[PDB]
Amino acid sequence: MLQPKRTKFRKQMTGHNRGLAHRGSKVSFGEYALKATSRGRLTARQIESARRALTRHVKRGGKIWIRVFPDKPVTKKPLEVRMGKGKGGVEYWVAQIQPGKVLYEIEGVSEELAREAFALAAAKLPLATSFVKRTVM
Amino acid sequence: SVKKETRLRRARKARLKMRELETVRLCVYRSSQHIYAQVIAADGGKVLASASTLDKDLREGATGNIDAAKKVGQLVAERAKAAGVTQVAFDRSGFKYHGRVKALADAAREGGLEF
Amino acid sequence: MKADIHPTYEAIEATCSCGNVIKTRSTLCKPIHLDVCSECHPFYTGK
Amino acid sequence: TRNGRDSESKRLGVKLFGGQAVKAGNILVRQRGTKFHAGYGVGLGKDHTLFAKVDGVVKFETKGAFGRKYVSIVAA
Amino acid sequence: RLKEIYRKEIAPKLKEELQLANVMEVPRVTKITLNMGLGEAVGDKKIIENAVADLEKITGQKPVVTYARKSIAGFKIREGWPIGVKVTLRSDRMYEFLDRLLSISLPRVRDFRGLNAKSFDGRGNYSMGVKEQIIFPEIDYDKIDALRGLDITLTTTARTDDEGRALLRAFKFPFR
Amino acid sequence: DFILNAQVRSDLGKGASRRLRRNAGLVPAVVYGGDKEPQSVTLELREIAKLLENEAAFSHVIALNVGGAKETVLIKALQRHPAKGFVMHADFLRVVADHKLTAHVPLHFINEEVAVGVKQAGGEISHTISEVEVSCLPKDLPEFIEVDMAKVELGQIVHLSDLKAPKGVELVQLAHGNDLAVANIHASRV
RNA sequence: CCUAAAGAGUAACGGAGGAGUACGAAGGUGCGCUCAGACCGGUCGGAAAUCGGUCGCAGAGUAUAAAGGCAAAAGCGCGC
RNA sequence: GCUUGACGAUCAUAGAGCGUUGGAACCACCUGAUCCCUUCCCGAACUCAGAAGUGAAACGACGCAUCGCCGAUGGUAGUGUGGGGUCUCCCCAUGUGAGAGUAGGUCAUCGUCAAGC
Ligand SMILES: [Mg+2]
Ligand SMILES: [Mg+2]
Ligand SMILES: [Mg+2]
Ligand SMILES: [Mg+2]
Ligand SMILES: [Mg+2]
Ligand SMILES: [Mg+2]
Ligand SMILES: [Mg+2]
Ligand SMILES: [Mg+2]
Ligand SMILES: [Mg+2]
Ligand SMILES: [Mg+2]
Ligand SMILES: [Mg+2]
Ligand SMILES: [Mg+2]
Ligand SMILES: [Mg+2]
Ligand SMILES: [Mg+2]
Ligand SMILES: [Mg+2]
Ligand SMILES: [Mg+2]
Ligand SMILES: [Mg+2]
Ligand SMILES: [Mg+2]
Ligand SMILES: [Mg+2]
Ligand SMILES: [Zn+2]
Repeated sequence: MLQPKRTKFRKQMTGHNRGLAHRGSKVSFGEYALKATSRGRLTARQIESARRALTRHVKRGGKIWIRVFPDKPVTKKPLEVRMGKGKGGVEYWVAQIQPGKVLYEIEGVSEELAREAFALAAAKLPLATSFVKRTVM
Repeated sequence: SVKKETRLRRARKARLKMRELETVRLCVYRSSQHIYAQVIAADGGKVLASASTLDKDLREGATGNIDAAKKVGQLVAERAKAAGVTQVAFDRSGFKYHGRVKALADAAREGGLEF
Repeated sequence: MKADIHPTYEAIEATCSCGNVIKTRSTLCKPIHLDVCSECHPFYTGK
Repeated sequence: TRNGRDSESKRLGVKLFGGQAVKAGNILVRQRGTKFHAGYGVGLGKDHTLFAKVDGVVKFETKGAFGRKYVSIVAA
Repeated sequence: RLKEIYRKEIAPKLKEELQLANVMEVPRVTKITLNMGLGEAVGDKKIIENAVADLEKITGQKPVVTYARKSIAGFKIREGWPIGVKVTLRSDRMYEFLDRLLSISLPRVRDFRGLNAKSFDGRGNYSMGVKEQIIFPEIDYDKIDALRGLDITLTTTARTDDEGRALLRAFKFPFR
Repeated sequence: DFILNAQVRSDLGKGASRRLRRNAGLVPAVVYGGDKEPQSVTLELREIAKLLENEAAFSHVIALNVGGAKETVLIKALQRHPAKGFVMHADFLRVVADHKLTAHVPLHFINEEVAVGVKQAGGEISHTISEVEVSCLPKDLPEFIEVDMAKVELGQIVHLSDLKAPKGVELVQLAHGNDLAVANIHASRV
């Protein structure tokens, strides 16, 4: 479960998630990547659970990159608690995801073996995903 | 050099006050051989009157001591009058007001113009 | 140099037992007799 | 909750903009520190307030070294 | 004195030993500063004037006390506390001190075959160390407090330490 | 064959460009370089995308037929939709016989199965960069820089300075005092 | 200080910190000077004291929170 | 018309780095501390009296884009007004329009006065 070692502030506002990803949308390191097509946010329990499913399938050589870091704290107000009286305590960490963002990368394996490995990871994530290779530009 | 760049910073406070007030400025410059004096009009753009030990009546050889500055200081006062200037400010340009520059100023006071 | 805050500083003389005299102005106020100098030191000559 | 505090707002900012007619003694900019520096015909208060010493027009020019911003008064 | 010795023959010989072209670029020695860092006297304050009183005799010039630039409690000091004294010697005073150092006191300290020639910084300045002050004259052995470690520094207009060593090869420095 | 057909574009802006992609199936483009003013053109989407699956698309010179005129250009930059990936805008750099030009050239790794660090010590290859920035006259622009890793011991690092470029080709990054690693051999992950 | 939507203003048992003093010099003026830090050499201290040199330009400082300022330094020293 | 010095306009397209180069005059270094003045010590700095030396350093001039700094066109993001949708978000008509990146540029341009050439 990824989270920052320390933060300047404990809490954050909900904010909004708009636009597309013109930054972080290319295959920078590996040769095949899993891209995001819908927007949403990954909760650092899905990111871990999709990494376990991906490396277990290959389990022979290869290298794997994670390109998403969950660094936005979210809170929940405990049960049977009225409205108000402060802001709730931090529960888990999430990463904001925009269409076009690259999530995982891999190399050192076959082109086909990458497809079964990313299909196992894509089933644990709450958004639509796509498979892309690396182009010169 | 460090010596010259430190002095040019010593001269900034007085030169930036004479512009806020917008007054005529009498600027003195000293070197190891000669001493100079200028009258700067109102904002730095123009020079009205000037004198130094380089003119063809002080080229004699004792051009770098106290009594060489006295002749220059009272010489610019004569030339200042022809320009119809009076009530100027003195600008030591960062040099200490003690020696040659003080003799050049003290001649200008008796030379006719008032600070 | 300031005035009246430093020790008196004077020419004096120095003599070494090796038959050596060197002029050196200092603050002894009294000539002194030496025993070893650069003319007679072992590790200045090669011992 | 251990947070509910704030302070009254001080109403700082540019009072007269560029091209406007000023009278002597008018207050031009209210500041903390010197975000605008005093130019021609402009004085500085003891809390970094820019006021007018002459009459004319607000200028709002940036010039010189250090890349400062100057408020001055020019003839109307 | 050594001042005459320098400009009469040291300069012309050193001009050719380095293939120098201009007489202005020949290396020269500018100032000598000694100091002595008194880690003690934090709880005494009484040896400071003893340390001061010692150092006019050695140099013929009044020293001045230096204070702590910072607190740092590991050494149990506070900012603005007297930590050491220093002197600066220039022109004729340093030359006569230099003669008084080469052979009045240096040969007779206790020991040593010489001085190391690797004690040069990158810009041709040499600094050495003195364990016991009593190596100097005008401080007799029967009226002193605990022995204290004076320090010596040389500042030269030498661009690098190669010719700075050559200059200190003149003045006949005992280099090993 | 590296041929493109383009027509002169007169209507500019966001509203006019969004119409080209939506209705006509075209793509806006720019032709700058040489000593001439930039010219705005448009070209078919299915034709620019057909040229882009050649390996040496960006490392080879193209003859862009604009209307009835012809000229020699090279793909400089390329804009793509972040999610869908199709090309949205492309700009060409004109080619002059006496003028240096920079380009991105892919790397071919050869005889990997012959690598010493793999058969003997059981290592693994990891390409770090698959392209380089070059600077050469257009007469000797290479299609690909061939990097050889037959004689690479386990744990060896291959830098820019270790490979060979053709006649009159510079590696740019190497010239700027920064020779970043190309590939390596490392022990298996686990 | 943020919320606060690039003039001002703007709420919640919204998110974060401080105050209920200090100073006869820590005020005025004239004159003078630049920091933190890194590295090299140097007697005991030694990663870090005092010293010399090079680099650096504000990463220092500002009686006291944070924001906005600071070369005519608003920072540091001395005389009156 | 050129060189030097002083004062300004303008604050990197004007800066940094590298190389060459100037001493007849100016400038700097320079010689000395009697005298004016000075150092919480010291003629280092400040000051004074000068004329044997040297352009070594500093400074000025002339070169190079290596770093820095400027920087299009085109496209993209955002956005006021009116209208839509599958409405946590986007699309259409109209007006507006960056930031970053690319082609490329830059080793400045002026005014007054004084001595010379
Ligand atoms: Mg909310
Ligand atoms: Mg972004
Ligand atoms: Mg001042
Ligand atoms: Mg609150
Ligand atoms: Mg609060
Ligand atoms: Mg409020
Ligand atoms: Mg006031
Ligand atoms: Mg529109
Ligand atoms: Mg508003
Ligand atoms: Mg507001
Ligand atoms: Mg209300
Ligand atoms: Mg409280
Ligand atoms: Mg204060
Ligand atoms: Mg130090
Ligand atoms: Mg200043
Ligand atoms: Mg001198
Ligand atoms: Mg545009
Ligand atoms: Mg636009
Ligand atoms: Mg732009
Ligand atoms: Zn002897």
